[PDB]
Amino acid sequence: AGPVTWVMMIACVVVFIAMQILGDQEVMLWLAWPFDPTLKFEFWRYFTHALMHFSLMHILFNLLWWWYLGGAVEKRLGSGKLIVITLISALLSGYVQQKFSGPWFGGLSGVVFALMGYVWLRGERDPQSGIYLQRGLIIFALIWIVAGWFDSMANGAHIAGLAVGLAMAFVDSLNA
Amino acid sequence: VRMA
Repeated sequence: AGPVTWVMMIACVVVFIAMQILGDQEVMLWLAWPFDPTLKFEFWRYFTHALMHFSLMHILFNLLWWWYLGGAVEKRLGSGKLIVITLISALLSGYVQQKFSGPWFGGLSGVVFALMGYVWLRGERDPQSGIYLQRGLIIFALIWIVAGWFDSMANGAHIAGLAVGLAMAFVDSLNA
Repeated sequence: VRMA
């Protein structure tokens, strides 16, 4: 449990608290993916969608997975690796979710699915990294995706994240 | 809205 793991758990709790004081919609207006081309130069929105959660159980569920897996990446591969997985995965899972269903979505599961993808593949192709995902959880992960197809989930985020995490994990398991 |  290091600096980037906790800095992101604080950001999500801080933003969650603001959504309870200001209301979901008020925060959404400022942190969500650009809904209007004129807003395209509001840099933060490509990332900030990931900090917003809509219930306590989803914030809990998400931050816990972020702790288990994100903490594992930071501990073993360092803070710069977790930053880069987070920024790339948040941007691209955002970009895909926007095309599938438009800009009104939020949550850290985009990033979480890239973490589950990276930790699983990296731990199979470069075991020496010191990270791994149990098969009991690669079943939970896959059941989680498919239970979103048959139904309130951001399906584009789920699958774009996962893909990003396999891609990066693959590249990093050549450079090893 | 959808849950990511």
